[PDB]
Amino acid sequence: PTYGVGYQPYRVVVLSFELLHAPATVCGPKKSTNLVKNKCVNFNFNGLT
Amino acid sequence: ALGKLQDVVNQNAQALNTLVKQLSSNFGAISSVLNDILSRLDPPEAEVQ
Amino acid sequence: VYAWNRKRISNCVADYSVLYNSASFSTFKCYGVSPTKLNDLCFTNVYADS
Repeated sequence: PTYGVGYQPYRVVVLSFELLHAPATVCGPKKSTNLVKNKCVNFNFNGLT
Repeated sequence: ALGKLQDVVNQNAQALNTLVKQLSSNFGAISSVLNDILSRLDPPEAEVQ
Repeated sequence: VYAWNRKRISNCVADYSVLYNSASFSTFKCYGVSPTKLNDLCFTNVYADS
């Protein structure tokens, strides 16, 4: 506890995202809307806006 | 025999194809798709790419 | 650190604004993506290395 800040312990977490050509399995708090076809719509398929 | 005419069309299509493929070049940016840079980076960082 | 513990995360929905809102983290940086835009952005897998 008496060590300096540069020497004091620090917990470090690194989040690395892997986005391959596979079905995305981690998403955010976004609801899913009913599909609309044959119209000029703004689509977002698991991040592929 | 129709080489003189076929070649003109070929050249035009070649130009179009080259121009289109130029869209996939990174040009030094992180991604070749504007939507990716917009959706992933903040405008202050997005504008750099 | 020599035995950094990695957890694979998949098949789950998690928010990301909560961590950014919590100021308990002295350092909070991102590379290749923005934390704010990170909320609405799916991924195939996540690795949490602690």
